[PDB]
Amino acid sequence: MTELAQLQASAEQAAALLKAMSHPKRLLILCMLSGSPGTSAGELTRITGLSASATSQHLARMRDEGLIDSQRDAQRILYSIKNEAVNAIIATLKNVYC
Amino acid sequence: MTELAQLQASAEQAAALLKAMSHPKRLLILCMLSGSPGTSAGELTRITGLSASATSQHLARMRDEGLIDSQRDAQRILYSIKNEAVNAIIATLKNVYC
Repeated sequence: MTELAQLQASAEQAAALLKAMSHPKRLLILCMLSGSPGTSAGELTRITGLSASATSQHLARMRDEGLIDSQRDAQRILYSIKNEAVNAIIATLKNVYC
Repeated sequence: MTELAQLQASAEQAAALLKAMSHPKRLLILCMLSGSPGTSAGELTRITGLSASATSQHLARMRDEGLIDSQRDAQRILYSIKNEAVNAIIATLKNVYC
């Protein structure tokens, strides 16, 4: 009950975060962005081994869900982690799987 | 890149774990179960606000996904957290949202 009392008001938000992270290729992308100032789509396509279009869909959806944001200039678009909760969950997963 | 290198071989299992936890009522269940092994379906039903049947389906699925285990006798089935990664994620969600 203490634990439940702690977290229940935030349960739909937490579950939503976990759901948006619950795809292995989104984890790879979130891992590469974590701690990075701005990574391009082309770089993320290489690390995930997805098509460019799949990479771009993952990115467009992740931004709309509030996980990541993007910085644009005349030449390109770069992505970064927006939601610090993502970085917290990535560090835990590290501590679990290593 | 380091995060990517540590976790990438685990990303499919990591995603699966997050996906199994990515329901608000499943989070309340896992919170209630923290520290409190051997909890019955009827108590969990009462705290999720779900039907008895819906609770038991969530429980069966989380057991199948390795998150919880169960103990059964002639009278009742009781549930407890099995995967300590659950406790890790719960504790991070607490730090993030509380």
